Order: sequence, then structure tokens, then C-alpha cells
Amino acid sequence: TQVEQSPQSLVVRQGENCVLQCNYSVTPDNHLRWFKQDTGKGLVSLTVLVDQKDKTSNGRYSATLDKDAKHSTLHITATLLDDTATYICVVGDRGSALGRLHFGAGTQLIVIPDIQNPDPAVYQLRDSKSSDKSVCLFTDFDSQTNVSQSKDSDVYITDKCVLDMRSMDFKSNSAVAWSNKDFACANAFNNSIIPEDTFFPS
Amino acid sequence: AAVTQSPRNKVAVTGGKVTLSCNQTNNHNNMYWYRQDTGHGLRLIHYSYGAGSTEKGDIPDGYKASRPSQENFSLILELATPSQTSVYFCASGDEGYTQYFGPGTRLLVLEDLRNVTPPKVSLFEPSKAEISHTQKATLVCLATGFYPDHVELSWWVNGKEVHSGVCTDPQPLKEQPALNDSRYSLSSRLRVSATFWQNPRNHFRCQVQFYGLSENDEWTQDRAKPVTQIVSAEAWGRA
Amino acid sequence: KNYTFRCLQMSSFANRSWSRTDSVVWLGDLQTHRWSNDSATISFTKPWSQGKLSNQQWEKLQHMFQVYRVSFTRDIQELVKMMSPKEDYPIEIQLSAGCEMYPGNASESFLHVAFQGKYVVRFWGTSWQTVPGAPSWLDLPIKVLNADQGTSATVQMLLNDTCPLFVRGLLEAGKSDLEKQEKPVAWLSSVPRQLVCHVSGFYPKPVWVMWMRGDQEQQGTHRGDFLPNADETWYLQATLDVEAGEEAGLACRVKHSSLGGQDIILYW
Amino acid sequence: QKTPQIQVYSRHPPENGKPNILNCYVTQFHPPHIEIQMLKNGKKIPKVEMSDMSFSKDWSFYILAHTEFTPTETDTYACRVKHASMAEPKTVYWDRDM
Ligand SMILES: CCCCCCCCCCCCCCCCCCCCCCCCCC(=O)N[C@@H](CO[C@H]1O[C@H](COC(=O)Nc2cccc3ccccc23)[C@H](O)[C@H](O)[C@H]1O)[C@H](O)[C@H](O)CCCCCCCCCCCCCC
Ligand SMILES: *[C@@H]1O[C@H](CO[C@H]2O[C@@H](C)[C@@H](O)[C@@H](O)[C@@H]2O)[C@@H](O[C@@H]2O[C@H](CO)[C@@H](O)[C@H](O)[C@H]2NC(C)=O)[C@H](O)[C@H]1NC(C)=O
Ligand SMILES: *[C@@H]1O[C@H](CO)[C@@H](O[C@@H]2O[C@H](CO)[C@@H](O)[C@H](O)[C@H]2NC(C)=O)[C@H](O)[C@H]1NC(C)=O
Ligand SMILES: *[C@@H]1O[C@H](CO)[C@@H](O)[C@H](O)[C@H]1NC(C)=O
Repeated sequence: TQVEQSPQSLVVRQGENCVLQCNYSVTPDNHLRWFKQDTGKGLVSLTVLVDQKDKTSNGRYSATLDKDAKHSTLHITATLLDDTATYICVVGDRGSALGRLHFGAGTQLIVIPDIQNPDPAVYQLRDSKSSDKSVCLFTDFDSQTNVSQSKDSDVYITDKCVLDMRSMDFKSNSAVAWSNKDFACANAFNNSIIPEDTFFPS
Repeated sequence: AAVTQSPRNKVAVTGGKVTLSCNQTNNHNNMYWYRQDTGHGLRLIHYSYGAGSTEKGDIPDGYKASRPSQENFSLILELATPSQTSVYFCASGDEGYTQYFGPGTRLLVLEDLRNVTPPKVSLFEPSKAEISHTQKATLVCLATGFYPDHVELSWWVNGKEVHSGVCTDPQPLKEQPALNDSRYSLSSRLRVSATFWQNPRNHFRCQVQFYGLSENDEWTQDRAKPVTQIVSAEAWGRA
Repeated sequence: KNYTFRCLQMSSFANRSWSRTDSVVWLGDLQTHRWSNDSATISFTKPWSQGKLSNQQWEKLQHMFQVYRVSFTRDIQELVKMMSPKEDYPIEIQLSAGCEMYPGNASESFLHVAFQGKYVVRFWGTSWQTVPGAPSWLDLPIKVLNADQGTSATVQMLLNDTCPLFVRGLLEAGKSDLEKQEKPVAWLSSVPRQLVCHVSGFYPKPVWVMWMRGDQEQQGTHRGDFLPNADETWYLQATLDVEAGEEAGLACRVKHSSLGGQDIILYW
Repeated sequence: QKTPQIQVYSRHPPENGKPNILNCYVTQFHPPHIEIQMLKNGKKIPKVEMSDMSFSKDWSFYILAHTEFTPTETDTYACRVKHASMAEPKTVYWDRDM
């Protein structure tokens, strides 16, 4: 097709810079636009480059366009976790509504969050209505840790997920396990490489 | 300059009739429909240059468009098929080159509606252990038993949606991976400061918006008709 | 002597899908270029058709046109979709673009557009505008076309700079052919009466042709139009209506630059 | 639509037996689609060259057709034109005098 983006996907640690490429054959090439798309959300425009040789910036995003080479780059400086998204390159073949947009398929970026003070624990939580039902919350570990699936299909474990308490400037991983049939929290994470100093109260 | 789409999310059956609507108040002449499938860029289905006409885009087949007025451009699927499962974006514009995109509409077209089921939702309360160890309180919401996977989970504190301190599984897990008819589960956390949870004037709610049948789908089984609905679970803070 | 350089484009749009675009380029009354719909490239019709442009400058200019032709074709088609049902196929578009060169280093550029054979649009200054007598519906395409700043900037550079520079070059390279002198040849005939003086093979186009009783110029002489020959020379006839019997004494005299004073004279 | 004018004329002075070129100049027509034949005694001439169509300052079209021919006392020469602006195809005969 007429618009190619590279790389297809990349994984980057928070604070690292990265660079995304877009190469195209569209003719003519009036302007190039970079969109940002969060998983499930829609299309937020980041910048538009319009000259033969052009440069733009927008906060921590900057971009170059070279119409001779039909090549554009998008630079993200000091990635944050919010940068996890698909970045899409779009070329317009006209300087007006007579034009067609030509969409690349996108580059998928994942930013691994930086956990300042790991404090990995396993807590039990009780149902607000029927207190004899519960779940186990493995939380506060660092991003080095991996959470694997269960032995039983009678037992359920979600994959890790980072939340961010914004006004407190704090991030934490967590995964949740439960079972509907003797089962208990200490025994809920045999199958994962959990840290040596995990807090297990009772 | 704002663009809106409805519905925002839809489950439908093969052979059914689906209408996706777009509304735009910027007094733009031009409107455009696209679909987005993974591994492809957006592709143009239909577009329109003014109230009263419609034009074929690059992939018009299986779709009919309609522009009854300046503000409204709608995309009609007469005989819906699974291959029309996708996210759909509408856009508008004046004579210049910028297009302004709507938020998107997720459409799933199933062969069959016999397995559709709303979720059950439970809210789990923060561990006292956690509170004293970390000074923070973590609620867990759990949705289970639903089919298909078209749910929007959101957190409400005193009647206002909260985003800070929240994360939801990037996608549902299968309660029974062996099966294709399998029902899904989904979890989410809201973590607040202990002192916030400890205040009994804070009302915490976990809400799941589920998409299923319309009031106008035929329903043959004995169970309650699995219509689009909200199921929520709820708790008060405690000292 | 002032020369007009003319790029003449003719485009036919039969329906939603069928289309063809053909062009000829003229310097004065000589053809310099041909660009058939069938051809991916512009053909020189004179050895000097490249002017004083380097090979690189030419390949680059041609490439711009190659893309313009494709661009043009789709833009018309999209514009018809904007007007419909108001305006419909079959549609004819003609363009007439170029410059007129003057003494010193002065010139004047134009870009005129006709729709269904009527002149309606020009590029003037920095923008497209409709001319007096043009239908109002054209205001939508004008507005759309004027949103295209990149086309505006380009056309301005094509008209103000590129044309004059290029045409100056052609005038130098083609001086030999531009200033050629070709001698007329004349002959006589009649119908019922009416005598006909035929003049053919001359270049350039200024020519003097009069029927004469001895040395009195006949008032009745009627010149026809200038008709082209295939070798880029001209053809002209002058007819005189007379009373049968007095065909004697009448002569045809022809003045032309190529003869150098030796006027052609012929008696019946 | 405008109707085409046709004008048949020879390049050099016509002489029976002597090879010459015959011109058919077709002008003043709208729209540009047109068919042109040159005929020796009612029949299509095979080698007929065509100039590129162009148009005048008044926006109307023209084209020059031409072919090699030998005039004789006997043979007739003609230019035949089809154009949508006409019910019937027009034929203009070469008259060496006219
Ligand atoms: C007068 C010239 C003298 C030069 C001497 C050279 C002689 C050599 C002999 C060759 C001659 C044979 C050709 C005969 C054709 C003569 C007709 C003159 C044409 C002049 C117009 C050139 C427009 C250049 C800009 C362009 O290509 N724009 C495109 C593409 O634009 C896009 O690409 C763009 C990028 O491309 C270039 O700029 N390319 C060029 C770059 C540099 C030089 C170029 C030179 C020529 C052509 C292209 C050049 C931008 O990025 C836009 O912003 C972008 O939008 C856009 O789609 C336009 O809309 C195309 C049509 C414009 C004509 C409109 C007529 C109006 C009629 C109204 C209709 C009524 C409606 C009916 C219902
Ligand atoms: C190119 O020249 C124009 C004006 O002069 C020319 O317009 C061309 C279309 C052509 O027909 C030529 O023969 C004619 O002489 C400049 O336009 C002027 O620009 C200023 C602002 O830039 C305006 O205020 C003027 O109104 C406008 N003049 C007219 C008559 O409208 C134009 O800027 C110039 N452009 C370049 C890039 O050289
Ligand atoms: C005039 O030339 C154009 C450009 O080549 C022709 O358009 C192409 O037609 C072919 C069919 O033969 C298609 O495959 C191409 O996609 C067309 N367009 C382009 C931009 O390549 C056009 O057919 C010609 N017109 C006529 C009447 O033959
Ligand atoms: C359009 O017109 C062309 C040329 O007259 C003709 O050959 C073709 O059949 C037509 N096509 C359509 C789709 O009407």
C-alpha cells in the first residue's frame, strides 16, 4: 500500500526516547498528519507537516517531513505511561476537500512504567454484599515480575495492570485472582515468579 | 468543532438491519464514513458533499449511505454479516483539508444471539491489612458471566466518574477457554487513600454498561431477555 | 514583434468514468509541443522545443505536468459530484495558459478556463475568479479551488516566473525557424463570373493580395481566411466578381516579405 | 453545438498527372469529437494524415486533414465529415476552380 509505518510495534521503558517512521508513495503529497489513538478511544491529532522540508513540535512530540524522500519521523522525548497507544501516519493528496486521506496501519507503542518503591503483597478482599465471597489482590510489585495463569480452570488470574493515582504522583501494578470452589490467597500464586519478600498477612 | 456518533457500541445478528448515525453541528458540507480493522489503516466506505447526496468511497459494498440533512450522515447495513464487525468512524469538514473525527462505534455481528447474557457485578472492599501496611485502600470490581465481550466498566464516587487511581483489564478473560460459546470475566481496581475510604460519606460504585439485544429482537428462551443494560455494585466508606 | 506562447488543453468527460485530456503548445503560429492522452510524456514537435532548460530542469517540469493531468482529471470528477444533479455529463473543459512577450524584458501571463465552450474562469493575481457572465453555481468550485494554497503558490510561480523564463529561451533556440521566410506561389481560375487568385506556400502570415486592372486596384476584391498548409506555411485566396467577357486586362498582384520587392503579378 | 465548416484546397497549383497534396481544413465545431474522411471517387483514401486538434481564441475547434494525390481530368476528390451537430454527414467536393 501507499503508506508504510515502522516499526510495527515497540516496547520502551518510561523515560526513554523513541522514534517512529512513515514512508509513503502517495502522489501528490500535500500534507502529512500524525494521529495518536488510545486502546478503545479515537483519533487525537498530534501535528501536521505541510512544507517540502518541515519540522514541528508539540510538547514532548516532534516531527520532521521530507517530501523529496517521502519520509517522515515522529520523535517522542521522555516517554510516559500515557504514551501507550497506536501512532498513525496519514497523508493528504490535496490542499482542500477534493483530497483523499491515505492511512497507514500504525505503530503500536508500549511504555513500561517505572515503579519507585516496590512493596509486593497479597491481600484478601471481601464482597460488599455477601462477605463469604472474596478475591486475592497481588499488588505493589515492580515491572520485572510476571504473572502467569492458573493450574485449575476452576481458578482465574487476570494479567497485571498499572493504575496511576495522578494527584499523588504514584503508580502500582496489580493482578487479581479468585475461584468459585478450599481455595486461598497464599496458594493463589504458586505458579508465578513472585518476589522473595512478598507480604502475606492473616 | 465537534462530531458525535450513535450508537457508540452495538451487538447485532446476521441478516439484521443496522444504522450507524453521525451528527455534526459545525455547518460542514462534507461527511465521511470509515471502518478500521487491525492491520489496515482507515478505509473510506461512503462520503457526502452536501445534504441530499451520497457517494461511493473505496469499499462501498454491503453499505448504503443516506444524507437527509446538513447535520446528519448515516450508514445503513441492510443485511448485516460477520465481516462487518469493526470500529466505524465518521468525519466532517469544510472546503479545507482537515477532517474532524467522531469518537467511533464498535460493531459486532454474531451469527447467532442464543448465548447473549448480561454480567453479574460484585464490588470487593479494601483489606484492613492493606490500609495499615500502605495507607491506601483498593477496591476491586468483578464482572462475570457475560457474553459477548462488549462491556464498558466505569467507577463512580458520589455520582461523578473518576479516572485517577483506576485500571481495568485490557480485555476480558474466558471463563471456559475450551468452548467458543464461552462467557467472559473482567476486573478493575480503584485505589484511593485510606482516609478517603474511611469516610462514610463517600459512595463508591462500580458500573458495567453491557451491550446485547434491543427491545425489538425476538427472544425464544426462558431466561430474561439479555437487553442492553447497566449492572452495578455499590458500597459506602467506613471508619 | 510580440509573441504569444499558448498551452491549450482540451478535456472531455463523457460520464462518471470515461475521460481524455489532450494538449498542444504554440509559439506564435508554430507548434512546439504535443501531448496526446495516449502518451505518458510530452512530445517536442521542434528540435528546439526544450528551450534553454537543462535536461534535469525539463524532466522535473514534465513530471509535474504528468501528475497534474491525473490530478486535474480526478478534481473535475469530484467537482461534478459536488454540483450534481445541477450539472451533468458529458462535460468539456478547455484551458488556455501561457504568456505574451514584449520588448525589453516585459511580459503578461494568462490562464483562462472554459466550460462547455464558454469562458468562465481565470487565474488572476493570487486566486481563481469567475469572469462577468459566468453562472453563479461556479462560486462553489471557485471557493473549493481557492482553499488549495499549494496550487495557488504553484500557479503563481508558473505564471510570473516559469512561463517568461521558458519562453525567452524558446525565442533564442527557435530564432532560425521563427524568422523563416517562405515564398508564395500563385495561380488563377474562375467559376460562374468570378475570378479567383490562389496564394500558397508563404510564411510569415502578413501578405498583400489585390486584383488589378493594369495599375488601378480593383475595389471588389474579397480576401478569404488564412488556411494552413501541413508544412507550416499559409494559404489565402482573393476573389473578384466580374461581368463575363472582360476577364482580359485584369491582374493579380501579391506582396510578401519573402519576395524582397519582386512582387508577383499574373494576367488572365 | 456549432456546425463544422469544411474547406478543400490544394497545396501546390493543380496539374493533371502531377503529384500534389490535398487539404481538408475543418473548423468552427463544438464539441471536439469528429470523424473525417478524404475520398477519391466516393471511396476512403488509405494514407490520410491528421494534425493535432487545437482551438481558436473563440474556443472553437479546428483540425487539418491532408493526403497525397494526383489530380486527373477524370477523378473526383472529397472531404466527408461526421459530427453530432448534424443529422447527415456533410461532403464537400474539391473543385479545382473554386
Ligand atoms: C503556463 C505554463 C507555462 C510553463 C511552460 C512549460 C511548457 C512545457 C510544455 C508543456 C505544456 C503541456 C501541458 C498543457 C497543460 C496546460 C494547462 C496549464 C495548467 C496550469 C495549472 C497547473 C496547476 C499546478 C498545481 C496542481 O498540480 N494542482 C493539483 C494538485 O494539487 C496538489 O498537489 C500540489 C503539488 O503538485 C504540484 O504543485 N506540482 C507542481 C510543482 C511545480 C511545478 C508544477 C508545474 C506544473 C504542474 C505541477 C507542478 C500541491 O501540493 C497542492 O496543494 C495539492 O492540492 C490540483 O488538484 C489542481 O486542482 C489541478 C487542476 C487545476 C486547474 C483548475 C482549473 C479550474 C477549472 C474549474 C472547473 C469547473 C468545475 C466543473 C464542474
Ligand atoms: C504574481 O503576480 C501577481 C499579480 O500580477 C499577475 O497575476 C498573474 C495571475 C498573471 O495574470 C500576470 O500576468 C499578472 O501581471 C501578484 O499578485 C498581487 O499580489 C498582491 C499580494 O501578494 C496583491 O495585493 C495584488 O492584488 C496582486 N495583484 C493582482 C493584479 O491581483 C502575485 O503576488 C505574484 N506572485 C508571485 C508568487 O510572484
Ligand atoms: C487517457 O489516459 C488516461 C491515463 O492513462 C487513461 O486512464 C487510465 O485508463 C486505464 C484503462 O485503460 C485505467 O486502467 C487507469 O487506471 C486510468 N487512469 C490512470 C490515471 O491510470 C484513460 O483511459 C485515457 N482516456 C481514454 C479515453 O482512453
Ligand atoms: C461512458 O462513455 C464512454 C464513451 O462514450 C462509453 O464507452 C462507456 O460505455 C460509458 N461508460 C459508462 C459507465 O456509462
